[PDB]
Amino acid sequence: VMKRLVDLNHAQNIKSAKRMVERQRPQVWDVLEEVIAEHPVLLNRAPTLHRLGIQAFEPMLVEGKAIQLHPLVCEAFNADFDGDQMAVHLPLSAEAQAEARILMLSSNNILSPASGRPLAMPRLDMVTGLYYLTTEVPGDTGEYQPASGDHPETGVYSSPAEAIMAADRGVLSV
Amino acid sequence: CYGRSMATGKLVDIGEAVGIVAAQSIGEPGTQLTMRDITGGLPRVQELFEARVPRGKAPIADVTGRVRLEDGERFYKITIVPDDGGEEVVYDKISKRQRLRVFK
Amino acid sequence: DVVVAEESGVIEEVSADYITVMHDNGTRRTYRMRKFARSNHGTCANQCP
Amino acid sequence: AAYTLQELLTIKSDDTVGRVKVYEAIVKGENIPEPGIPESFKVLLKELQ
Amino acid sequence: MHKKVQAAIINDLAERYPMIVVAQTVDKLKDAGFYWATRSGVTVSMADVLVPPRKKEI
Amino acid sequence: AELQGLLSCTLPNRDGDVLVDADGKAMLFDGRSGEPFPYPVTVGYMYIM
Amino acid sequence: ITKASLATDSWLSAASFQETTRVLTDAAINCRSDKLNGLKENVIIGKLIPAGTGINRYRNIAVQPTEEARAAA
Amino acid sequence: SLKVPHGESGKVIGIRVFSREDEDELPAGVNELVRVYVAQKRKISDGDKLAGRHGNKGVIGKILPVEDMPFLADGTPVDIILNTHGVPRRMNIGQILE
Amino acid sequence: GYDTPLGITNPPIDELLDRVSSKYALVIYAAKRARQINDYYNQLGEGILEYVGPLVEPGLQEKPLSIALREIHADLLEHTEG
Amino acid sequence: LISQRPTLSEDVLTDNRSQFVIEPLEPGFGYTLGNSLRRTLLSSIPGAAVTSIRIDGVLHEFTTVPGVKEDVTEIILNLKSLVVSSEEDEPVTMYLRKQGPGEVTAGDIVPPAGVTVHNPGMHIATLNDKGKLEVELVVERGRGYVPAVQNRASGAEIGRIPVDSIYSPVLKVTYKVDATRVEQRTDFDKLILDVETKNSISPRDALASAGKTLVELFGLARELNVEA
Amino acid sequence: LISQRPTLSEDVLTDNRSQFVIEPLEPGFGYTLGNSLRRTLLSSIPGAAVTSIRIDGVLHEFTTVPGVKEDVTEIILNLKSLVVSSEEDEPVTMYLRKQGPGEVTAGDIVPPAGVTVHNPGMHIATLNDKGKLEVELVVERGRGYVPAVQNRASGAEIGRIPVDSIYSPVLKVTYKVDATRVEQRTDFDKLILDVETKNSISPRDALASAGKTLVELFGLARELN
RNA sequence: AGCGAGA
Ligand SMILES: [Mg+2]
Ligand SMILES: [Zn+2]
Repeated sequence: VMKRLVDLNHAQNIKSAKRMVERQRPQVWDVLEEVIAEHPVLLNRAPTLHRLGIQAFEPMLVEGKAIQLHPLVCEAFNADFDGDQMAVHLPLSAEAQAEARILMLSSNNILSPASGRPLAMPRLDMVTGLYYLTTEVPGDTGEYQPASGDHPETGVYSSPAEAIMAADRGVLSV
Repeated sequence: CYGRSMATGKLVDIGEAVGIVAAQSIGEPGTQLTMRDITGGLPRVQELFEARVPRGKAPIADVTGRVRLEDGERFYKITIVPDDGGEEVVYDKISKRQRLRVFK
Repeated sequence: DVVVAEESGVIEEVSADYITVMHDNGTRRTYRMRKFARSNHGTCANQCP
Repeated sequence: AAYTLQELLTIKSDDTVGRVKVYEAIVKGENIPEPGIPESFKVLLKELQ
Repeated sequence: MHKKVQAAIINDLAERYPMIVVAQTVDKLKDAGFYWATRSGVTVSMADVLVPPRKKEI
Repeated sequence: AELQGLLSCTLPNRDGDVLVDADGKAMLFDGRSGEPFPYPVTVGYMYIM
Repeated sequence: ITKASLATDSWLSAASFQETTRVLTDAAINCRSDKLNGLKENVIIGKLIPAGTGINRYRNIAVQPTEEARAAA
Repeated sequence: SLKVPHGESGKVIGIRVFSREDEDELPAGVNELVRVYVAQKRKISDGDKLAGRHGNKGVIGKILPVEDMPFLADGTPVDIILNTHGVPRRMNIGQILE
Repeated sequence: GYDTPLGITNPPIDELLDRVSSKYALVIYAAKRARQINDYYNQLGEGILEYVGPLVEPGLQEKPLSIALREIHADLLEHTEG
Repeated sequence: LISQRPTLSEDVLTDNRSQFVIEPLEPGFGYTLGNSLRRTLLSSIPGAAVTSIRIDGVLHEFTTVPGVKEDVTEIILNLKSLVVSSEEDEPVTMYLRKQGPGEVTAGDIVPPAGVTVHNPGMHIATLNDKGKLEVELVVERGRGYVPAVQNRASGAEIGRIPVDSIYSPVLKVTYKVDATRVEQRTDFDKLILDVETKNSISPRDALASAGKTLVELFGLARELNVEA
Repeated sequence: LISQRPTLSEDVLTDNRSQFVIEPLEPGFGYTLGNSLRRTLLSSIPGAAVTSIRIDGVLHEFTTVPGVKEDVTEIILNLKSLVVSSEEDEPVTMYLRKQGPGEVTAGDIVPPAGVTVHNPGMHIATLNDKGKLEVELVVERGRGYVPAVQNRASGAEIGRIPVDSIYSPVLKVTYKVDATRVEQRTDFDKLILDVETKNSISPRDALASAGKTLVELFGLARELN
């Protein structure tokens, strides 16, 4: 950020820029957003029981003092949110940045190196939500009924969009 | 010969350190590897990879032959007449309390 | 951590810093509070009547 | 991942000559130099000697 | 969608489709899962914990 | 059993309405969407720290 | 496993492993020379591991544009 | 000079100047020992650790505006929302009873 | 389908692996290219030197390694393995 | 006075599909305005759709119409997703008819004045073996989605069977917000709407109408004390 | 077809609480409209609160005034429950002098022209024979919640003690709907919006301000036309 | 060097 804000002429020279940053002058936040972009970072959680204990993410700024982790990688770290402390490392060299961006990227490591079962799989909350969504409850509202002689089946719908629009009304249960 | 990389989902590369991956994969289920004398837990794993003679060393068949188990408390004697061969071997001190592993 | 009256009596005058209580026999006693004293672990040791 | 490991253990941690060099490269925008020998290996050498 | 079936789906998806698609699908799945778990109406209360009526006889 | 019995008699807050049923769960409105949640939700007072 | 590890041809790794005094004494008496071929050793002395991106086929790849790219210039 | 260590800030509650010049019982060698008391009023935010009395601990994922909070039929917004999935398998339904 | 990636995941890696033999090869390939272009930018002030690039119209504020990756995606580079 | 001016841009994906993007908004107004726009786009824009229909030779049996391949249900479905615009409030009637084998399409139906069909080249039904089909549509205009109204009269129209009515033009609106400029702007929110609508009206004009109706709707609240 | 827009009829229950019936509304719309209003009333209602005070014999908020029974921190907490309404954007100052025994309540403040205190009986502090509490407060217009500015933010010197401020009078907003949902589909929604404010402004004014705020953004949406 | 504590 010093380099960028000297390049941007927000500070005359390096030491003036260092003073600029040490007091967190207001102008040094926008440049910060500029620099952090497209710079991978490794997140370790001790102990690193296995290879997936350290993964590279693309960092993003957040307000307050807390590394906002992605839930789906929680299992990979075995890191559960009640006071775990996750260390952050910053690759520098071009080789290191390539390595972090390519080999270590969290989205590039889904399957376990041990048994290959997916490790970014939904679990706990997400799995319950999906189980509730995709399960079938006979006798629910808006069910299908093939009765004839008085009216049509009244269970079919033209398109899924129609189905959602009906569910918005208190007619069709999901 | 190694086979497919389990993580990448395709064949292995020509620089992968499969040794470290192997070892870490063996060790990772530690702790969650619980137990319920011959060991059967993490100590048992350690023994297997340590080549340590197990506590409950059950005798094993050596040469095909009719068996002439004799009755010795903590010291079962076990004779086996070799089908072709030399001389039947008796095992002076074998534990009686064990239970003979089933055969054909 | 809590101030307890040693002997009975009627509160003569109480302020944020101290409590002076008149005992049943002539004598009066003043408990001085401890205001915003630092505790051993950096917490506050405030007392208020 | 080998280069990042070498980077970590050499110029992020120990190498007393590379360290100022990587700082200079970052400040001025040049390519990160080649890592040297970590300064702990030499203390080991001297102690074994 | 038992967790088992989800695992099978993701395994097949990763085997067939390129990894990036797997990441995008997994992320969409997480989003939908959280939303519908919120709507799922799973809460714990003493009344929801039903003791078995035959306990004393056993 | 005493908890159930007490939870049954939970005299109304300000007007005539008992926000929590016998089970101990109430109907909660979603702040974001606005629609009420489809099922009642356990609600109460917890002492946390 | 322990014996197999301690029977390697690299005293700097065996010493890093366990029972330092004995292994160094033995290697010293034998005038043993470590060729620095494993991974622990390359870590210790801080040069590039011979694995993954460090082996001698990837470590020294030659990269250049194409003659068509030079023509684009 | 004594400077505020990195990551600290607040009000200067008290300063004590125990000096050899004032004939204070300073340890041999120091001529003037000064202690400055800095106090800060810490408010709740993401990362802080809360917990009830039944082992139901947790850090604060988020602090929503009061408007987008589940609010009862009477319009009283809830203050906290714990996760159901933690109750059964942690086997501490005392909280629920509480 | 892979609706367009947004950040560090652009271009998709699985597409890139077609251009090379192994992931490690891609890592080294991109890293050396990025080093080359970074030096090109550094030495642009002084007289022109052997280093060249970029071959793709860079983003205004875009790091050398992502430029290199964008080059790699379009088969604008060649390499020889040791 | 607001320190930041919201700006509404739009990315166009297909002929009728688009990503509307309004940034920045006082925190948190993304939801405040987004849930409203979604619901209004879905359930405020007037339109017309087939309300009931009858088929000659179809009196009590609703399984299969004779002389056609597609059974009753399928033709019900295809009529249901028949985009039409109307001007007269009262329920007009339309007559489709085709004799002989072939492929009956929407473009074959003859509409009276005041009602138009926006997809003549849509496949409706199939005829074979010199078969003949006649269909009468009772169609009016309305808003939202009205489920199949059970006929109040018992014997007044035995042939006229009710069908669910998709009056609204906008098909699917889905919204999400993001959290731009956490630091410089103190985390202002931006709304991304995704709008999918039939070819009856373009997504942009549909939003213009939605915004207009919301204006007029909250004009009720503003009317009380305008000088607020 | 509805062909009938809604209307908003008010009824008043008490001085600071009221209800508003909006009818007729399109089916399944009242919840959205009520939630929108509620969220407006809960976020963006321009208010006014004490933004910084100053006691004569105090330098910071972590001390005690002699004679006063409450710490300065307890006094700031008591003031923070104050409700006031101002008429000018510029910061205004209002004084509070009390001496001798007695209860210092909100009725003892001398508000200058425009600004007023609506809850005179609020207990600020209590005194004794030796206590002398003189405090000048600063009231400023704004919206929402803002953390206390710092002493280094402005030129105020030492004596200034910034305080957190809550610029909003809306105490409680809820809504309920009773949709007809008849089998003949002549449906409509009646929305009952109950609004309670802290006596600073009648609910009528709060609802009007919310309507103004909303129609601004939706008029932007219309201006897309 | 010694204490206590979090995961
Ligand atoms: Mg934990
Ligand atoms: Zn082989």
